[PDB]
Amino acid sequence: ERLRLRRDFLLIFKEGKSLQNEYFVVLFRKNGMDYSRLGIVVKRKFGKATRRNKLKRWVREIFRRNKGVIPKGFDIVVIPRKKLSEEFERVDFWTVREKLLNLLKRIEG
Repeated sequence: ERLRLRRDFLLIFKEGKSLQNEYFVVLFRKNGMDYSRLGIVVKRKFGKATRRNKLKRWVREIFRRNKGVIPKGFDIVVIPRKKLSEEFERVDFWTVREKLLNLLKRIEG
């Protein structure tokens, strides 16, 4: 998952596909590899280091533990949505996991 966002975010956004739910947008494109790579784009307005780092930790953990079931061969960008910033402190880890995994497991084909 060393996805280098500064170069590849534009390309994924323009050429990839997207899925979303109330908490996340996930953008994805085929990478031509036998593994997927993750990047996380957290808007500055989501908060200071503690808050943004908490979200990024959760996201990294969910991807790492679930790599074996997430489809292979995609570059994936996870973007938290306004509603997740609104609600963060009231959403527990298992809900974040559920909501993220439902999009990740639908990346096709």
